[PDB]
This record gives sequence, C-alpha cells and structure tokens, in this order.
Amino acid sequence: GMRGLAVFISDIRNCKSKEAEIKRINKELANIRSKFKGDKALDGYSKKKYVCKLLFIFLLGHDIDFGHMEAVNLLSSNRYTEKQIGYLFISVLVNSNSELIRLINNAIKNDLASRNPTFMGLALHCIANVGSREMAEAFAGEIPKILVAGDTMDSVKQSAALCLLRLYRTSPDLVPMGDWTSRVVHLLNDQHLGVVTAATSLITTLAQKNPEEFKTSVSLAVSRLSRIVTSASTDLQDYTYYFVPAPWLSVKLLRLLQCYPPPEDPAVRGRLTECLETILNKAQEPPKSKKVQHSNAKNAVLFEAISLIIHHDSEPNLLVRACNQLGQFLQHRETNLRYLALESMCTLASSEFSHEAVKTHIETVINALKTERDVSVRQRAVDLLYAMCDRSNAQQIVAEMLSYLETADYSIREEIVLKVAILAEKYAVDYTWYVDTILNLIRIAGDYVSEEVWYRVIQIVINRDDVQGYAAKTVFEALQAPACHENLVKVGGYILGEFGNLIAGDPRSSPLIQFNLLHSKFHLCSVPTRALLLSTYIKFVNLFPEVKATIQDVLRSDSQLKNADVELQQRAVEYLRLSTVASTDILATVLEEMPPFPERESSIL
Amino acid sequence: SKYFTTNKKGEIFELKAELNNEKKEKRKEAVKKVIAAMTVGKDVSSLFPDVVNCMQTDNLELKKLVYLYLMNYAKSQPDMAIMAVNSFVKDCEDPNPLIRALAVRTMGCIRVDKITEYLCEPLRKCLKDEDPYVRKTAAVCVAKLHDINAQMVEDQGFLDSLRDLIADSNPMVVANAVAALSEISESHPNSNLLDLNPQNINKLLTALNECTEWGQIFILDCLSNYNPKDDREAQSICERVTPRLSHANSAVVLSAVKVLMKFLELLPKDSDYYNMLLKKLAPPLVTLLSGEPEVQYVALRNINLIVQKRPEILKQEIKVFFVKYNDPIYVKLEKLDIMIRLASQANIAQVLAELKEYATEVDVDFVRKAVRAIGRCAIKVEQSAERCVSTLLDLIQTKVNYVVQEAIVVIRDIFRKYPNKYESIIATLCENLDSLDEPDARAAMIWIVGEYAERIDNADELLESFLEGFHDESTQVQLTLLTAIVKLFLKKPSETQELVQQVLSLATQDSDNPDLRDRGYIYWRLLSTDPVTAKEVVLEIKPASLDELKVSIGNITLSPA
Amino acid sequence: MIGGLFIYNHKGEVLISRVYRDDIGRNAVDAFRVNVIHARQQVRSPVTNIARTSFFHVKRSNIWLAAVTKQNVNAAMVFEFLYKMCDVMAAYFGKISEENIKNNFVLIYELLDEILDFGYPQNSETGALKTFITQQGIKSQIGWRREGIKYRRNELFLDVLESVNLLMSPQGQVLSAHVSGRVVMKSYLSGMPECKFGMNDKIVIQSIAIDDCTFHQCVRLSRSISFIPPDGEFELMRYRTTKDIILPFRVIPLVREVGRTKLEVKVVIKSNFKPSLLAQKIEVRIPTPLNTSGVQVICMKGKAKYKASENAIVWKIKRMAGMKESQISAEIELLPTNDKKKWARPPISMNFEVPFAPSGLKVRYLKVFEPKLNYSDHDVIKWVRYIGRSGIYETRC
Amino acid sequence: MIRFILIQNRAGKTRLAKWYMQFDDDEKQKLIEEVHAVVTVRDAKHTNFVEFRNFKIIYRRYAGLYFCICVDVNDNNLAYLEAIHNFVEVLNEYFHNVCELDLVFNFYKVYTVVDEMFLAGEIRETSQTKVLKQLLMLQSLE
Ligand SMILES: O=P(O)(O)O[C@H]1[C@H](OP(=O)(O)O)[C@@H](OP(=O)(O)O)[C@@H](OP(=O)(O)O)[C@H](OP(=O)(O)O)[C@H]1OP(=O)(O)O
Repeated sequence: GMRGLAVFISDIRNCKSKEAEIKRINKELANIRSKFKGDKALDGYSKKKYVCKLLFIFLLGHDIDFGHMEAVNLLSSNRYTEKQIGYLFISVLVNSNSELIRLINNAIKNDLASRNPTFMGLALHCIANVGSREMAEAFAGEIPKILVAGDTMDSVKQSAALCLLRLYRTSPDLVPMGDWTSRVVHLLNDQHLGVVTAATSLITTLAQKNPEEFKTSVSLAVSRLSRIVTSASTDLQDYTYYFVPAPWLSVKLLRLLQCYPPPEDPAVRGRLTECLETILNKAQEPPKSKKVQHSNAKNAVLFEAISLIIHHDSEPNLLVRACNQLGQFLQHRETNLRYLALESMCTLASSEFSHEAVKTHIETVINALKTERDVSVRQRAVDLLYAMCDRSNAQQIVAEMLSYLETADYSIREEIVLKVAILAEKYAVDYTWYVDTILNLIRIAGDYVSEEVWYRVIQIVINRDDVQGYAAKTVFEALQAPACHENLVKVGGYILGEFGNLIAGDPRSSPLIQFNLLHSKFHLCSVPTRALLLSTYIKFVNLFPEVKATIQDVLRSDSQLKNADVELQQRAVEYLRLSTVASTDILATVLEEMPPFPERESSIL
Repeated sequence: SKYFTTNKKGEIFELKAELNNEKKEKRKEAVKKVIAAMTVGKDVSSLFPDVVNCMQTDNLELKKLVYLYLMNYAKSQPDMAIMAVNSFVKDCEDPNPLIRALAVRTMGCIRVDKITEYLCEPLRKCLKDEDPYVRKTAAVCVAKLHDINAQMVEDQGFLDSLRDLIADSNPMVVANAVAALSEISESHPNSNLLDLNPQNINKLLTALNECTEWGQIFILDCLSNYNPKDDREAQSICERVTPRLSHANSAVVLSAVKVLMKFLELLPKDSDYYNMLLKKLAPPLVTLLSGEPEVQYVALRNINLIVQKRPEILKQEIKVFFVKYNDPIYVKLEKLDIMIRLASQANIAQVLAELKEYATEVDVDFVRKAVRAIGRCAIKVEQSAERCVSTLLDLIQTKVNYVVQEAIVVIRDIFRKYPNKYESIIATLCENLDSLDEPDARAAMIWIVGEYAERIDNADELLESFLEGFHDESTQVQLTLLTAIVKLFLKKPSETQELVQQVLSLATQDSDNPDLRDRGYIYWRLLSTDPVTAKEVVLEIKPASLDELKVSIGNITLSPA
Repeated sequence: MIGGLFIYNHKGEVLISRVYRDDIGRNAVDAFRVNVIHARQQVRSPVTNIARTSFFHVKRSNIWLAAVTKQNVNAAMVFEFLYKMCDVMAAYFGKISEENIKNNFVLIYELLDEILDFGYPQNSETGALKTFITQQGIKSQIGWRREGIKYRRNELFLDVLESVNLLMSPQGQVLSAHVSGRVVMKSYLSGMPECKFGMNDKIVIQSIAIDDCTFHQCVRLSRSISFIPPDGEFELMRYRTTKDIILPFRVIPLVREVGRTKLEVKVVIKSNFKPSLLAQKIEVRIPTPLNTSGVQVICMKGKAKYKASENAIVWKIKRMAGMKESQISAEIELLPTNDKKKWARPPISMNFEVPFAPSGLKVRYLKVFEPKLNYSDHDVIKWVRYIGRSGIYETRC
Repeated sequence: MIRFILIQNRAGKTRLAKWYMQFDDDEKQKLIEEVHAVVTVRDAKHTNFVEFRNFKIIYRRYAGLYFCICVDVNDNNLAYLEAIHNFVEVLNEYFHNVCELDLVFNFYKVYTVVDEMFLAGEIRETSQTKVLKQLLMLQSLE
C-alpha cells in the first residue's frame, strides 16, 4: 500500500515518550500542510497517503484543522483506493462548511449515478455513516428508487436498505410510505439471504409507526423462517455458522414478527407453531459441536423465539415448553445461559399460562443460587424466587434465603434481608413463624434490618404469651455467640429484661449468666443501646433479687454514674436511686410487665 | 480458538527477532520493550528462552535488564523463574560484586520448593564475600530463606552466620543482620538471640553513630525489645542514644524515644539523670513537627501517647502544637488532641484564644472539633471554666448556625460539672431558639430548661413548643423532652399538669419505640405509686405541700387520640 | 516490613508495582483502590489499616504511591522511605507525573530491587546509587474591583451548591452519575484583599458528563488558588465531577405484575449519609401505568397520594437522618384488554436537599490578606454553607 | 440497534472505533475510557453482557484485545456475541492469522470490513464466504 504510512506509524511506535510522539506528529503535520499548500501538485498516491495520515493522527487524539478539501477531491478520482480513503475521512471528520457539503453531495450524486456497484456502495455507505439533513434532502428520494429497481445488484440493495433505514431514523419526514412499500416487502423472498437480512432490519423499524403498510411481511417472514429452521446440511452453506442455519436472519425474522399480533390467517399461525416447535426441539438435541459458538448461535434463536412466544402470550403449550427449556439451562457451565434463563423466567412468572410452570423450577433456582459465583446471576435468582413466591412457597423461600444468609457474601445481604422481611409480613402463617424468622433475620443480618422491623417483632412478643419463652431462648442462645449484631443486643436485651424470668429456671441461663452476657456486650455498644441495657439491668434488680448487688456495682461505677452522655448519666442515677430509695413493693409496680401494645390496623392481623 | 495469538507475525515475532540480533545494542532495546510490555500485562511468555539467551553476555546493562525481567516473574509466576536456576548459581561465581548480590536477591525472591537444592551453598560464599554490598544482600537473603519451608538446622548455622555478621567492618551489613534476625526471631519458637550481648549492644551503639540512616531504625527497634536488670545497665544505653536527636528526621528520633521511654522507668525515677533526659526529649520531638505533613501525623500520634504518661516532658513547649490554616485535617486534629492534654492554668490565656482563632474559620469540620475542645479545656481545669464560657457566648453572637449549635451543647456539658453557677446565661441562650435544626443542640436546650425550670418562669411555654412535632424529632430529643417535662412537673405541679399528659401519653400510647414506651410507663408508674419516691429518684442534691402534686396526678389520664 | 509497593494514576489504575511477601496478592492492590483512591464518604489519613493489613500512601500531583505491610511495622520508617524514593525518582526525571512513570518503567524497576530488599529501606541516596543502576531517566519538556472599598465589618460567605444526578438499575448498579457544582462567594471586605482558597483533592483541574472546572477571571493558579475577589456576590468556580460521588439515597424498587389485573409495588429508600445530618424536602415519584383503576397506598413515614393527571404516586418526607430506611407499599388495579405489548416502565425519581456536597468537595481554608488597611484574617467573620440538591435522580424499575 | 463498536487492548488503546450515534469528540473519549474501565475488570467467569449507561455492552477478549458492541437493552445478547466472533473470523482470514499490528498498519482496510458486516447500526452481511470474496475483489482494484 503506502510505504510512507507504515514509516509514520512505526516511527510513532519507536517513540519512548508522549513528548517525542508529539514531536513526530507535528513534523508529519508540517510536511502534509507544506505539500497541500506547496507549489508542485501531488499525484493521487500522495493525496491518498497524506489524507490517510491525517485520519490516523485524528484517531490518536490530535485536532486536524485542514485537509478536508484534499479528501473531497479524492471522491472524484476513478481510482477505488483514492475514493475509499476520501470517503473514509469525511465519514470520521464531519465538518459544517457548506461549500464542502455541496461538493460532497456532488461526488455522491456522480457515484449513485455511475452504474458501478463499488462506487455506489461507497456513496450509500457515506450517507448511512454521516446521515446529514443536507444528505437526506439530497438523496432520500433516490434511495428507495435504487432499493426497488430490478437491475441494481444485491450488495447495492443491502447497502441501500440500511442507508434508507438510517435516513428514516435521522429524517423520517423525507421517507413517506410511497410506491415502494410492497416491493421492499417482496425482498423477503430474495435468493440472497444478505438482502433478506437487510430488508428485515428496515421493515422492522418501518412496521412500528406504519404497521398497516407492512402487514403482508408477516406471511413471508413465517414462510422464510420455516424454510430456514427445517433445512438440511447442504442447504444454506453460505449462511451456516457452526452447524446452525442462518442464525442472525432467524433472529431478525422472529423480531419482525414481534411487531404484529399472531397471524390472522390460521395456515400461517400453523406454519409459525410448527416453526417454534422445531426451534424448541433443536434445544433438546445434543450439541453437533463442542464449540461454544454452536450453542450460542442455536440459543440466540431459541431466546428470540421465546420473546415471540412471550409477546404473543397466545399458545400455552409453547409457554410451558419455553419454561421447562429455561429450567434445564439453570444447570449449565455457561454463566451466560444461566443469566438469560433466570431473566426470561422472571418475565414468564407474570403470565398466568406460565406462572404455575415457573414454580415447578423453585428446586433448580434455589440450588443454582447456593452454587452460583457470578453476583449478577445470584441477584436474578433472588428476583425469580421473589416473583414466584406465594402462600405455598413462602416458608420454603424464606427458609432457604435465611440458610443462604448464614454463609453469604456481603455483596447481596442487603437485598435478601429486605426480601425476607417483606415476605415474612405478606405471608405470615402465624405469630411464632414470623417471630422465628425476624429473630433469626436479626441474629444473622441485623446490621441491614430496619428499625421499623425490630420495633414490630418486640410488639409481637409482648402481645402473645405463647412465643415469649421461644423469644427468650432463641435470643439468649444467639446472644452467647462470640460476636453478634448490635440490633440483636437491642432485641436481645429488651426481650430478656421483660421475659428473662421464663428461662432463668435453667442453670444454662441464670440471672448472673444473663446479666454478665448482656454486660459483656455493653462497653462495645452504641449509647441508645447502652441506655436500653440499663432499663434491662433495673428490670433485672426487680425480677432477680440474687444479683441486685453486682448490678448496683455497675450503676455506681464512674463510667455509668459520671457519663459524658445525658440519657446514660440520668438512667444510671435514676436506676441506682430506685434500687435504694424504693422498697421491694414499690419497685415491683414501677417495673411490672409492660401492658400489651394498642393493636391498630398498621400491621397485625 | 487461538485468534490474535499468532507467533509468526505481530509484536512478539518482531521482538523475538530483535532478541536474536547479533548487534547487542538492539538486544538491550528488545529486553526493555519486553519489560515495558509485562508492566501493561502482555503475554511475553513465548519469549522466555530468547530473553534468557541475552544473559550469554559480558555486558553489565544487558545482563541486569534480563534479571529485572525474571524478577517481575518471581513475584507473580514463581514457577516460570525456576527454569533459570543454573544461571544464579554461576552468577554468584562471576568476578563482579554487582552481579554477585544480583544472583542472590533473585533466587531468594523465588518462592516455590526446589529452590533449596540450588541456593544454600552459594549463600555460604556471599556471607563470607570480599564485598559489603554482597554481604548486606545475603544477610537479607537469610531472612528470605527462613520465609520458605523447612526451619533447616543448617539455617540454625545461618543464624550464627547472621550473628557472625553483627560483628563486621560495615554497619550496613550489621544494619541488615539486626533487621533480618528480629524478623526471623518473631517466628517459630521464641528466645533465639538474647545472647550475653553487652558487646552485641556495644557493636550496635557504635553502629548507631556511623550507620546509613535506615540501619539505626532497624537497630533502635531491637534495643527497645529488651528489659535491662539494673539501673546503670539501662542508664548507660540511654547515654549513647543521646545523639539520635536528628538522624533520618523522624524514622530514628522516634525509635530512639521508644527506647528512652522504656529505659526511663527502669531508671530509679531518681531525678539525678532522669531529670537531664526529660529536658533533652523536648527539642527533638518538636523538630519532627516541621517535616513532611504525613510524618507530623505519626509523630503527633506517638507524642499524644508519650504525653498521656509524662505530660511535663512538654509542659513547656505547648507553643509548637497550635494549628496552621494549611495543615491537613488529620494533623489539625492530632495537634488539637495534644493542646487539650497540655492545658495548664498558665497557658489557657493563649490556648482558649487559639481555639477561638479556629472556631472562626471556613473548615466546618475542624471548627466543630475546636468548640467541643473548649469544653475539654473547662472540664479538665476548673479555674478557666469562667474564661471558656466567655469564648462560647462570643461565638454564639457571630450568629454562625453550626458554631452556635456546637457551643450551646458544650455549655450544657459545663452546666453539668459546674452547677447553680452559670445562670444569667439561660435567658441569653434562648434568644437563638428559632434556628436549632441539629437534634443534639435541641436536646441540650431541652435539658437546660429541665434543670433550671425554677430559674425561668418562661420554661412552661418553651417545652410545649417542642411537643408540637414530637414525632419527626430525634428519639434522643423525645427522651430528653420526656425527662425534662417530668422535671418541670416535679418542680411546679399545677401549671404543668398540662404538659405531663401528652408527653407521658405519646411515650406510652403513640410511639412504637419500646425504649421510649418503657420510660413513659416507668415515669407514669413513679408519679402514680407515690410522688415522693418519684421526687427523690428524679432530682439530685444542691450546690409539706404535696397536696398540689397529688391533686394533679389524680387529674391526668393518657390517650392516643 | 514493606510487603508491597504500588503506583496508581488519578483513575486508580496501577501504573507500576512490586510485591515482596505473599500476603499481598490481588487481595491488596484492590483494598487500597476501593477504600482510599475511590473513598467516597471518608475524610482519610495517611495510614489505613484494612483487616490485618496496613496501608501508607503519599500523593504526588496525579499519582498515588502506596506501601502495604500485612504485619504492623515502624510507621515513620515506611513514610521516610517513600519520601526518599520520590527523592531518587525526581533526581532521574523531575516531576513525579503519570507520563514520567510511563517513560521510565524499566528505570523504576531497577530502583525498587535496590532502594528496598524484601521490604527493608536500603541506601536510597543518589551518590551511593550511580554505581548499581544502569538505566538513566527520560525527562521531557484591577478590572473587577473598585479602589477605596471600606466596611465597619469585613465578612465573607461561601456557598457550595451541588446538583447530583443518577441513573440506577433496579439491582442498584450505578449506570451513570454526575455532579454539577459551583462555589458562590459573597465578600464585604475593605480594601483590596489577596485571598488564598484551599479545598480537598476532589475537583481535578442523552449527553455524557465530562469532569471539568472553570474559575472566575480573578483567579490565579498554584494545592490552592488565590485571587482579589470582586465586591459582594460572584461565582468563584463552576465544575462537574463523575468519579467517586456520594449518592445521598438508594431507591430499592420491588414491582410485581400479578397477571394483568393487580400491580404490587413496594419502594424502600435508604439515606446513605452520616447519622447526624438531615436531608430535607424529600420527594419520591413512583410512576403508574396509563390504565389505572383505583390505588391503595400505605406509608409509615411521611404522606403520599396518587396524582392521576401526572400518572404517578407522589410520596413526601419532611426530614430524614442518615442510615435510616422508609417503605411505601401500593396496590394498583388495571382494566386492560389493550395491545399485546405491556407497560414499558418509566423510572422512579427523587427530589431532596442535603447539607453536604455530593462531590465530596470540602472548603479547608480561606486566608484574607490586605497590605494597606489595618485588618487581617483573624478579624474577618466567615460563614460556609453546603447545599446539595437532587438533579435528575432516576432509578429504573 | 448498534450504537458503537470498539476494539481496545488491555492497555486501553483503541484499535477501531465506529459510531452509529451522534457524539462530541469529548463524549467519545469519555465513552471509550468508561468502556475500558467496565470490561478489563471482569475475569473469564463473568457474563459477556453488562448494562452500560442506558444501553448495554456485549464483549469477548481475543488475546490482548477486547471486541465490544454497545447495543439497546432489548437487543439479543447471544446474536451480538456471535456477531463479534463471526467478524473476528472474517478479520482472521482477510489478514492470514490476524495480529493486533494488522489492525494498526491497516486501520483504513478494517473500516471496510466493519462496513461490510455492519451498517446503520444493524447486522448487514454474516456470510464469511461472501464478505471475503468481496474483500479480496476490492483489494485488487487500483
Ligand atoms: O515512501 P513514499 O510513500 O513513497 O513517500 C516518500 C516520503 O514521503 P513521506 O514520508 O512524506 O510520506 C519522503 O521520504 P521520507 O520523508 O519518508 O524519507 C520523500 O519526500 P521528500 O523527500 O520530498 O520529503 C519521498 O519523495 P522523494 O522522491 O523526493 O524522496 C517520498 O517518495 P516518493 O516521492 O517516491 O513517493
């Protein structure tokens, strides 16, 4: 190609510093400017090369403040290499100067107008690439003429169809639904699958605003789709990728069909069902190659078919088969197929013909979450569990989430903890289950548990005699682990202060073991925490006369009595003066069990 | 497949060719372009044989470049670097003390298994080497070997080898023997260098004078691990350390001080020498606090601890711990911490005017810490409480929202330790009530009306104001306002029979907070049982009506509504 | 001792690094990048202990030079050594900048095998080194204020005004976020004061936010900025950041289509800022589908209502402290049979005000000096305010 | 639809950049940096899909190079991931065992290949056979 270009590039590679690179770019910039301005004109090889070197430089980062006019002259060369490099430059560097867009729309006209498909392709490509309103006003009328004309070549038809598609998106008012409508639909029958691919892209965008105009696409789309999925080894050899027939055009065709309701003609709706039943069948056939490219090509088509099925929501047999095929992906090497499976199943859970099918796979979703490394797949697992969860599952799902939380990373706790608390409340089979869930929730992952939540669990335990012993033992047994969440020491301390009497029977959990445990958490706790623990400690002087001495010691300490904090100093002084200045019989009614909560509708039952 | 992994063209083909150019000037450039490649994570793996060929040279720069390459593999891919063993054995034999050390460092930075077979005999050569660059290198490489598998009873010979190296011409070999050995020490069994050592310490405290500044830092640190048995033992060590009052600015002075602190208490306390030492540490500590901002940080954190124990060491030099506008916040605070701990009755003239200089600046964070730190200058020293309360009511008058709210809080923490004293203040303080958004400063104003509900007739019509939005308050406030309005009642039981219903009714009946509910009930039950045991629990000491109580508790019930 | 040495760019991309012990793998390089370089909501220190391991950093222009040691070792030493390293580097190539590190990869390896063996500070002084080091470095190379202004009282007000913008996935991934800020100064200062202004290092000096800064014409540069302010109110600087934003609220949406009849919506919002600070004028705007029958809406903090014309549930909260959480739940009825293609959901949007800069900008100092007149800095009264405001704060559902 | 196609290296150096959307040069720079950030993190145990601003990116690494397609959220992930591989096979045949340097010295040829297989944000031609036959025909012209 260009000995010059390779030296400039390989010079730029030998540069041992940004300094020297910029030295070398300014030297080359100087030379180019000199020769454009210079006395002796340049042969096409040099206009081509130096225009190419300006492009390179611009792509390294540097501003290019000249050369556009040189690139514009190459558009009028009859040497392909010179046209290309010129057409390349104006597509990368779009400048506003009206004298150039006039000259450019000239070169484009002279190329569209040549009956040369290489020169027409460069021009069509330049239009698609740049897509300027001047280019649209110049050429939008012509492109449909080129697309339909019977003598224009396939390669040009492809490039014309995508050009017309850029033109519709950037400048729709220059693309009305004229006399070509139906002839673009006819392209869907072309021998050239590349043409079919192009036309399908175009019709799909056009069929969104103008669905009525392109109605006749539905039938040819189905005909072609079913000819492709059913074809042999020796059919479509050109468009066959790792033993999968025309995967990208299959996917395009199924996307076109999502522009319309299920076919109005039965025969077609029939061809379409045979078509999707074949695609789902190929999913149960073992790999024709161990190359991951075969599985991805295959599945690309499966997943599109599943979008179409979901969108039609009209054929319950296909919704079920789709679900079950997704189920079989949740167990799979490919993190990719795992991700897409859980995504599609989240969708299917909100249709009725499929909600029940999805529940089926609860077993596989919970097992896939337990083993799953990639966090985003984990997230999607927990979204599905959350989606399928009703009266039947609620216990299984809550149970399994709490299990996961034990060993879980931090990366995911906050959202799981949130989902547990929500489902606990929506699907409460009874007090005792709720309380058991929230006490374990707080034990495992209290750091992420709302105030509103741990307020409610206490309200429940106070108001139900049945569960107070459960609460006292669970929270006690939890509290005597080596580290535990501050929100557990709040719920723990409040419960034991009010109901610790029902487990003080055991020498496991004596008032002095209870107290010393609470107080081995105390100096580690926040101030509202320590405040509450003090009310627990005074409720403890009352219930358990044995340990009033030890407790009064901790209230008399200077760390309690002369505390920087005001609630603490005041509580430790109030609670000391109470265990002195009151008799047995007064202290017993100033710390009698707290009366059950006024039970408004806000929560239960 | 292997798309874009060709070795038959591209950047690796071109390099592999440059690596075999018979013009060594192009081989050197190749091995750089390879090194440069690794650094940006290219797979220069294919080249290893060709880079290791470049070692077949009598050129120093070219060999050293090939080392640099294998080293990069040492840390990441120890497995890769095993393959060039025979080179490192031979490259300690080379008659150049540049290459000799260079062969050692590179074997000892390979961390796999085989390495023992090859490395043990050439480390013998280099410990008894005729160059102190190769000796300081092997002395560190002993450490590297102890770090790989096998305690090795021959490595028990290398322990002598190291101790042997503590006696040496060159204190940079002494230096790296200390360092090496104390690392080795704190692993496997304990008690593995406490020799006789009075000549050991003696080599070390001669070393500590003529040594490269990092040798001292390794030394002084081991010195500081030892307990002397007598007075003049510890008291002499001290005397030879005296000159480390400068060395490597901070990394020395400090490791010195660490020692002089340990061996100032195992001094009698006598006030014979003890005294001389204590006026010698005041200068050198204060020198560190003008070096680089980050070391100032590490100094102030060791000073603070030092000044927890021996406050008098720098009673004199409080002047060199004030704050400069351009000091990093983490230095502003460590300084502030020490100023608090040097606050005599002498210097609060200065200090409490340097704490005002701060509370007036733009850095909100530090400003908040300064006005709290005035509180600390009132709590720690009774005398200045009156001057302190001056400064605070000055800042309250600049009307700066966040300075007002921090100040009114500290004032309360003063009304707590110095009660029934400051009292003409409460009526000045409530002139700012309208704009107290921070929930701390609110509660402070609530408790101040709590106590001193009888110094103010107004008290009734403020406590009611804060009950209007009882929820949407900090539970901290809801707890201060509970105690305050059971405090107003146990002082004027009549005109405040109003405010006790609502608060005790919103704690017992409206709030879901069990800790607040608890205290509503605990208070409500105290007024119910006998309003005389309630009186005595709830109000402390100083510095038969009762009808008008019991007529009012028989009147109040508690409703949600 | 010094278990690892790492040199990063402003982005937090490791330019050059060397590990010494084996406690300091992938585990280490990152913990420093996460907890310090991309520290959102912490005002740091030079020393950062992170689960056993300790971290020491100095900052040069756009560079982080960082030491790791899993064992706890002579703090002061580690520092001193780094300063000597930065002394040995600059003696070969001057500025410790991204570029010069990039030009000198091979030099710098050669220094690190010398200046530091197994993490032990060696002869790190030039004169000693010219002998062991082959490679050489590659170095590369008034109009707005009136005369005679006076005021009984000299005051200045600084207002830090930021707008924070977020798009977030329903799974909480930050898709895109930018802050747009300015510092307004209101100066009643006598004379012609030269002002020296200092802040933290958070502002570097269908549309795609680019980190940029513009100053008033009165601003001169060399770190901190100095100027003679215009009299009264004026805009000192305007900026936009993209890196390391403190997002005051996380919105957690839980929508569930129960067929095509009912629509179940729980939205939880979590204030992610210091517990002592209050956000204000909080608003949450949950959109509803165009075909909505009735709506049942229960919330336990604030108030909320369905606004049919605006096709949305609006939830309002007056104040909300940091590290708190609130929940709204809504039950939405739908009368459908319309097109096969279901509701394409617009995102949930918040308004709020907060008293800090979501960029993490902090005003460290403002020294006022006036050559002629009496007064000095000590004399000047100085308010600073921080107003952070919701921009477009969108969470997909 | 396709918004842009990037070929980048571990170092972050762009080797091809094709835009099917309007962007200021400043934006393009930001977008190229933002992409390198996302993709070079991810170990080979991550998905080849990831949400990006208000679109999403489908990527695969071949040796030192990341091939990236930014597309609308609704666009088929597996179709576009195999579109990348199909593109790379065509590059591999045209350049006879492709290497990163081919993409540098022949950057202007590479735009030709892109425009054959992609145009106006859509797949255009997938037949490796047809694209090579065209590419070698073009290569022999003057
Ligand atoms: O290698 P080519 O592509 O054929 O181009 C070169 C080259 O041009 P550029 O470097 O500017 O691209 C110049 O030689 P070098 O600068 O590479 O050494 C030189 O032009 P000048 O010497 O006039 O600056 C020379 O032209 P000449 O024939 O005068 O040597 C010209 O080669 P051609 O003119 O044969 O194309």
